[PDB]
Amino acid sequence: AEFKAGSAKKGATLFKTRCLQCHTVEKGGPHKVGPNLHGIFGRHSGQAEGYSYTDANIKKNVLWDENNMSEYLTNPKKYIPGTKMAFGGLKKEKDRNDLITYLKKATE
Ligand code: HEC
Repeated sequence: AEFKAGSAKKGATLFKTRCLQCHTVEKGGPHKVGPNLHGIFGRHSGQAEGYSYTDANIKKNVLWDENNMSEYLTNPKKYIPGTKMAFGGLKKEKDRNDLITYLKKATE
């Protein structure tokens, strides 16, 4: 809900242990069960090239920023009802700040 820059070093560890199973960050990177996240910030939802999203993620049409990403990551299924995933969220605010600090840089 209210992003504050944290530790990108801790964020990189959080990405490996909590996201990397389903996502990649690199430009041209592959889709896993979830879409490749290159260019995610400043783009509307459902637009990773070559990835087929649910109607819910497409219809949400959220312009990803650091704040709505933090709210989304707390509980994705609450933010986008209908989204399909075996992911429940990053409940700790410090974790979300660190993760997003790293992600903003890694997906640029
Ligand atoms: C697999 C069990 C997943 C984990 C762990 C995480 N995510 Fe995920 N994510 C997954 C799926 C299947 C999808 C698409 C869902 C759909 O409704 O089609 C997503 C989507 C995202 C998005 C939105 C992408 C977009 O709108 O273009 C983001 C921003 C995202 N996921 C980020 C993310 C992060 C940072 C994670 C670790 C905290 C993470 N997800 C976990 C599957 C899975």
